[PDB]
Amino acid sequence: PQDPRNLPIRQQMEALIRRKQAEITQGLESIDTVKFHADTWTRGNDGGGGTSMVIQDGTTFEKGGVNVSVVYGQLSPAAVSAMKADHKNLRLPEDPKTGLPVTDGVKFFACGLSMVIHPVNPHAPTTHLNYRYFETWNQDGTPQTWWFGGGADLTPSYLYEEDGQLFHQLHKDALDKHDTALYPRFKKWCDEYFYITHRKETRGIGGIFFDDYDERDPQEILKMVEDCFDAFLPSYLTIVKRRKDMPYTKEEQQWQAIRRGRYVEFNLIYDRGTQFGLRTPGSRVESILMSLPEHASWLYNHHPAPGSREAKLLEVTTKPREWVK
Amino acid sequence: PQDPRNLPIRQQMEALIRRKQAEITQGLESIDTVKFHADTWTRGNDGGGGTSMVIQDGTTFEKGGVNVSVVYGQLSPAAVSAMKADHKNLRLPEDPKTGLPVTDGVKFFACGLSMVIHPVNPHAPTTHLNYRYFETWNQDGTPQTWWFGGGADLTPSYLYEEDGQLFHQLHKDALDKHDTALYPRFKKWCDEYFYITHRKETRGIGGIFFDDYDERDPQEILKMVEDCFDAFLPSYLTIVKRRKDMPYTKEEQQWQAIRRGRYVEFNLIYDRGTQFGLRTPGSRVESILMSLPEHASWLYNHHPAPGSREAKLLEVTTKPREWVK
Repeated sequence: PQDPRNLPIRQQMEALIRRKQAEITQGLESIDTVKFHADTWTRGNDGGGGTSMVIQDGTTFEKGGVNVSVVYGQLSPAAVSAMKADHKNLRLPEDPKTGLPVTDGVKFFACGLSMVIHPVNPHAPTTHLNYRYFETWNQDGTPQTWWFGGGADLTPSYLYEEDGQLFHQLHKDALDKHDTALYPRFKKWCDEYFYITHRKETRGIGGIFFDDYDERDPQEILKMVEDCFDAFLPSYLTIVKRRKDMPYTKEEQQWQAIRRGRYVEFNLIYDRGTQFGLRTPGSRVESILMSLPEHASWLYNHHPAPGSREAKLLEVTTKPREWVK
Repeated sequence: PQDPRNLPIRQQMEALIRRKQAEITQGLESIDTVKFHADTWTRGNDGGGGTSMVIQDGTTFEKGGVNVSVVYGQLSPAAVSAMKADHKNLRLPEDPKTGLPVTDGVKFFACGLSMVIHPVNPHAPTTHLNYRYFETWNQDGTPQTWWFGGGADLTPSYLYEEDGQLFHQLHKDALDKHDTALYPRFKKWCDEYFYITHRKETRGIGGIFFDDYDERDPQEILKMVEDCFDAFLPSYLTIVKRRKDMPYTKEEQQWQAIRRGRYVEFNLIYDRGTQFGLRTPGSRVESILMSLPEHASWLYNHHPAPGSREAKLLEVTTKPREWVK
């Protein structure tokens, strides 16, 4: 096989996320002493499958996954209906006297990579990344509606200003190759999505985040997604390499653990992907909860000292600041 | 002071839970070496406020709280309709035509004690207790709609049949003094309420649970609540005394942590009183989340070995059993 671009967007996206899963896990393994372990599943011809890749109890990474998922399926105008509050262009209304509720169940294809990495060392940050694509099918399997979602974000317990700069800079650089407008909008969006309402703070220092993105020609968005993937390793590996061998106190371990409880609170209360996954009888519960860290802690009425490093993180989570340029 | 039985139910309930908060904390202190600390806040001329007694880093209890909350306020249909699901006599019907809906507001009072205790030792179980009262008001301040809710339940990581039997038995004995139908009914309800749907198991081995209970004269229900309260120290102190000094391993502590992860999943995804609290304005988040343990863990695809003591717990959380004479 030769001549890519010829190929259907759905198949182009699948191949990209499968290559990046391999490239990213290889990158991460290169700075640890343990391997990611693959497990594969199916719902054959019926509706797809995936490949989960998990690292545990490393010298560098305590727990992480890099999962790829592919879904061929049916979508009721009942459930279709609900996912319009978030997605413009989607169709089948059940109308005030028109619409087109062809009942039935419109076909859909979805695929994505979702990754969460949690280091051992308090000074080395948690990160998360997702790039995905979705489409409906016109009786003849071609894309009716479609969009991309994704982004990457960084979750320090100890704020290192260089690390936040590098991470946000390289994702800005990636999006600036396609449109200078996106970084500011997607950075903002990411400040907003990861807000833990009841804690009045974000879980970390954000990054970029977007969804329902269909504004340009899908072939162009694919290159955007690729360049965004390639912002990850050069920032994240660099960051981990310089934090992973810093010394840590039991108090710094405690603070990380507190910040890991915040992460859990976000993922179990606010995360849309998660809620949906856990609902849905027969879902892959272990896979959807691989985002949770190996350890977390909750302390009653805990408040860091003014001017402490722990309070310095809080300044930026309660009040989101700019990271570069 | 006058005959307390002559006071409004709201006042008698407030008094009972404030007494029980003191009696229960003193009881738990009697088998630790560390003290609970008290914090008390007020809602001024809105009424009332609350009192949390919390323990951290005891020799017997790693984390625990015994909390009392008294609220006076106005229900806007933001709940009078959104509470109706769980409350069958509630009352401000915005009618298809006739029945008198408000606009306007209904005044209410609510008060309750809520406690969660998490022992250091893997062999000593976590426990939870709550007794509460709610009423809307007539224009003259007398109760219109009212109910009690509560119960108590036990959450072992290592199953000891006799602990289950004593905990269930003393609570059955309490309820039997008032009515022998209530324990089967409330025992079953507890089996159902603490089911972690996505994990296909309950968090522990249950106990008793009720809500919306208004089936008798509230004065007799007050006395039922008191006897139920009184089932707690005689079961739980006896249980903890014979578990707290049991030897334990790292691996037993890991299982405890895994079970505590299940506890968190329940409290943050399924628990109604937690959801309510994180969503209500001027809610004391730290009070609401004090139920979460100091430490929890999540392991990917963890399954105890066939025949292990860990698997024996799972027998009983995946399929409830009976515990009583």
